[PDB]
Amino acid sequence: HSHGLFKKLGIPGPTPLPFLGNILSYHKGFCMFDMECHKKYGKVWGFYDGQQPVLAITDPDMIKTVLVKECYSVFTNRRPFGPVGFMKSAISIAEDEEWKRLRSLLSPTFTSGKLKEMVPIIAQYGDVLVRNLRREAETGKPVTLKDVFGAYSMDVITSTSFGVNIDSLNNPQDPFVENTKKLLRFDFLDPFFLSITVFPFLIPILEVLNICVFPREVTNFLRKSVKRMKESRLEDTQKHRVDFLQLMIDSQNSKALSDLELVAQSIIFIFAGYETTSSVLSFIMYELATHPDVQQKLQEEIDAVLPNKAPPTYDTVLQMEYLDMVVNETLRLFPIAMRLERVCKKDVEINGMFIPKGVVVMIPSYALHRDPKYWTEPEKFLPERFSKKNKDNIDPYIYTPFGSGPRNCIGMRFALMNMKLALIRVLQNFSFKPCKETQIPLKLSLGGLLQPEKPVVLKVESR
Amino acid sequence: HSHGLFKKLGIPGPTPLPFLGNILSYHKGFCMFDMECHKKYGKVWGFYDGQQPVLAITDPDMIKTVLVKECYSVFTNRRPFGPVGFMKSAISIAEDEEWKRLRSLLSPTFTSGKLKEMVPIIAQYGDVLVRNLRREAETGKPVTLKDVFGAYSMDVITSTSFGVNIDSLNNPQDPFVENTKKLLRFDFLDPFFLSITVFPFLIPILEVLNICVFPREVTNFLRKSVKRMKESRLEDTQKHRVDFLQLMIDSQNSKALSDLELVAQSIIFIFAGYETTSSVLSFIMYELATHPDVQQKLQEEIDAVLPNKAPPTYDTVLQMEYLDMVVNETLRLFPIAMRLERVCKKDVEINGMFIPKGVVVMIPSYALHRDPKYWTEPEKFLPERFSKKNKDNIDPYIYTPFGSGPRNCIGMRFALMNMKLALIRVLQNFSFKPCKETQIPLKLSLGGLLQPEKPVVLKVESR
Ligand SMILES: CC(C)c1nc(CN(C)C(=O)N[C@H](C(=O)N[C@@H](Cc2ccccc2)C[C@H](O)[C@H](Cc2ccccc2)NC(=O)OCc2cncs2)C(C)C)cs1
Ligand SMILES: CC(C)c1nc(CN(C)C(=O)N[C@H](C(=O)N[C@@H](Cc2ccccc2)C[C@H](O)[C@H](Cc2ccccc2)NC(=O)OCc2cncs2)C(C)C)cs1
Ligand code: HEM
Ligand code: HEM
Repeated sequence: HSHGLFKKLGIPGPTPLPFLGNILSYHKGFCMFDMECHKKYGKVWGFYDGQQPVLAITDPDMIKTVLVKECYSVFTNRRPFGPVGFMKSAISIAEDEEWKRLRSLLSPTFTSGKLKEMVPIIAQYGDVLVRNLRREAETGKPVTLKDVFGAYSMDVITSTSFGVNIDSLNNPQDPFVENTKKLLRFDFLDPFFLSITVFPFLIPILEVLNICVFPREVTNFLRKSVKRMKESRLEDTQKHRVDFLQLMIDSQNSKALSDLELVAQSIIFIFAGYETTSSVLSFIMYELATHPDVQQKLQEEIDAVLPNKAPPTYDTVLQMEYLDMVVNETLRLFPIAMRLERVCKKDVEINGMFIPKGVVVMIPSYALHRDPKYWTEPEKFLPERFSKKNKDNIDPYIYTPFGSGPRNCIGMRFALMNMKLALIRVLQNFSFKPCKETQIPLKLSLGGLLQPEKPVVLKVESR
Repeated sequence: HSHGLFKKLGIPGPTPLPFLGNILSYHKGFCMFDMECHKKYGKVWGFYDGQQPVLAITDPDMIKTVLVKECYSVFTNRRPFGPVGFMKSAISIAEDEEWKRLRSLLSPTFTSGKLKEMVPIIAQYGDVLVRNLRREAETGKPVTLKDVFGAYSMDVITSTSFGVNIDSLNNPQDPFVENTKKLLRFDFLDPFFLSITVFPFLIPILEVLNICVFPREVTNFLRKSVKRMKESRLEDTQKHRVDFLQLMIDSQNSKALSDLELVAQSIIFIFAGYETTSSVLSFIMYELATHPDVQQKLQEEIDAVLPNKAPPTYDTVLQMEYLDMVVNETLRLFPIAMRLERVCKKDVEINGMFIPKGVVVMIPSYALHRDPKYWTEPEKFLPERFSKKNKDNIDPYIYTPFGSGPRNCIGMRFALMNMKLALIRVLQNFSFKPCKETQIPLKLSLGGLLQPEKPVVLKVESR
């Protein structure tokens, strides 16, 4: 029984139960579990996900070692998370040289030049969003911001990546949004995902049964969508710009990117660009609404840089320090990650401490983001933390909302800009106010993914 | 999750953990678990073996109902205990009409007439045992009684059932004993049996992999042993007597008993007649040695009925009240059963209480045997409890060392006599004394089967 390993290495931790490990402790959300474990254990601890030994680490240097120094040699892959099917070839799930080949190929997608060619493309979509909101602005009833941001983010990602205008904004009952949000119902009171975290030995078996954590009732829709919208649809080059679709087409003809492998990456992009982007935007608006001085101070920058509702540009976006601070701050309090993780591929002693092969190393981002060692009054939302005159007191290995090292978020620059353009255009025309149903203080979901327990509703007013 | 059933019926019990149920409580042996649950819960309680709801019952009337009144209609089978292979056809494992057909056929094996024809057959074996013990009597060093009783019991059962003299007594390194004791290594610190009690949904899968809880490295030896010792070995009838082997041969020719089905029953008989018989005999000798007045009072009866070491007979055995009392008493304190169990086949309300389909009903014999409600000073060994003048204060449904109703021990009369003849012949020539390594007070095995934690060693002296 691999359960005696952490006591056998002198590493502290909560007592494992047979078979379950410590999974019962996720009863109050694992973020809480992490915070407790930090308070009580220190720099370093160990616990079990079923039989799977995880090792939490909090030392900055040790974190840098793992994420950056030894990524290529030792800590190269994340943990396998369940029965995955064809999606084994998605970049974020892919391991070692198959991942590195995919990384190398998709790296060029998000260069400042490729990015600045999206500035005008999104610009046209920000106009549609503005208009959508003005419609509810005129009505004056609570908005579920994920709905409006969702379709926005979907329209943005679909056009930037493939060239296709699916027009999600002008479509409430939209198949592309409706299918994509059903993709991961991750939940521990959901008897399925619990059981593969506990019992991952059933994984090999479910693969052979073509069972995915992804409803095939989704992946088939997305498979058919991308199927010939790559093929007979994009043909005569025609208006062909910077689209990752082509970058995967262009590097198929004259190494070698398969067809199902192509669909697989697209799904990663569609999901990231929809769910992640829209969740964060919803989190910032909640903060800006529960903090009006912050919302105003921002609206002032927005007009100070773009004189009286002027159209945003690449260079214009980067200039705005306070807008970057507001985004960074929300991401401090609401990390979509909530844990960074790497599988130990061979044996190592990192900075005077030994990790055996097969162990999962886990950085508890959520916890470290709220640690009194690094953060003054870490509970409070304080954008001023990220000002030019305070960001040196910030440790680059305690604050990583995008991960770090060679496996960090490939989408960082895209999402930052995409989110900011959305914000600018929105605050440039509207102000946001608390509602009667607005969950204050907002509690997070007890289960898996970082989401509100109650969906975010707020009042919208034009200026 | 079937875990809310017992609170949903208003039936008390220890709080189930997800997946595990209450199995963690078997940490101190389930007998202890039962006693606690009795003390604290009362007449009736519920707990979970994994997802499997067990219901413990202690009411005499309710017990009689289950074992006797509703056996045929409702409580007909025991629980499936793991991957079983060809042994699915063994009588004790067999369900419903397939079991009833087998019962009906093997019932006649143990009639007083069939039994009295074994009296002279065992008589010859008791002579060999006596001699074996006299050899260690002359040496004067601690005896492991299971060794001597084992070979005795093996010789008895093999000759009575098949007609074959395998001569286990005159053979230390005997394949028949050495293979048979490896048949069930039942244990909870044994990671295998634990996991199928918890996770019996893996059973269907292991069957298809020809995995038995019985080492095939045993069943193949026993399969080949019985294989042609039935066939070309027993041919010209020749000396053919009362042997169950023939009773299964005789009712194959001119319903219909298969060949692998034949081997299956034999294994049940060989095991019962070896392990059960020899364990009890070891338990009585421990009691008789830790209680010399009891050993003497018995030796007096033995000679009072059989004048100066006379040869025992059927009728002679039955007469001896005190010998029956000593056997009954040891069986009160050391039930080889330790729980009686039945699967609820359809819905029922037994005496004003409702049981849903699929629930296991369990009588906690070990516990009830040591209950102050029925037994004075139940901890103490007191044969006098079973005297003609006290046995009315004994409830036939609290004391069932052989089970009750149509599924009770088919071997009851055989084992009683076989054990008694062994005892008579032994005490008729020897006295038994505590040793320096004799575990006092003797503790039972924490795990599954009723066995000593330490093997029983005692000193033997001739008279
Ligand atoms: C006990 C343990 C298994 C648990 N972890 C969590 C939450 N945490 C911390 C995770 O790392 N959860 C994992 C995850 O999403 N890993 C991801 C890397 C990551 C980690 C944290 C934050 C951002 C990206 C890596 C996986 O390949 C996922 C799986 C996936 C694929 C398609 C659609 C949805 C999801 N693919 C992603 O690339 O998601 C798209 C994203 C892009 N950018 C941010 S998310 C999986 C186990 C779900 C809940 S339970
Ligand atoms: C949680 C639960 C599953 C557990 N129970 C126990 C102990 N108790 C109480 C049992 O009932 N244990 C069960 C058992 O042996 N059942 C038995 C009926 C019984 C019950 C109690 C006392 C005497 C006979 C019924 C099963 O068919 C066994 C299995 C077997 C087959 C060949 C060789 C060895 C074993 N077959 C028997 O007929 O054993 C031979 C015997 C004949 N007479 C007494 S034992 C199995 C689950 C092992 C440990 S863990
Ligand atoms: C605010 C929005 C986003 C946040 C906070 C975010 C955050 C992260 C984080 C924390 C990781 C894991 C890094 C690590 O383990 O070290 C990650 C991985 C990744 N993200 Fe994002 N992300 C966002 C948006 C996007 C977008 C828009 C895309 C592209 C469509 C994207 C694509 C990816 C990919 C492909 C990976 C896997 C990297 C690899 O394994 O090579 N993300 N993201
Ligand atoms: C002291 C010795 C023995 C004891 C205490 C004993 C006890 C028991 C008990 C308690 C049961 C279960 C009854 C129930 O669930 O109600 C049982 C079943 C059984 N015993 Fe025994 N037994 C002994 C010896 C033997 C012998 C020698 C044989 C035959 C070789 C035998 C054959 C069986 C069989 C076949 C069953 C299953 C009955 C059925 O399902 O039809 N036992 N025994």
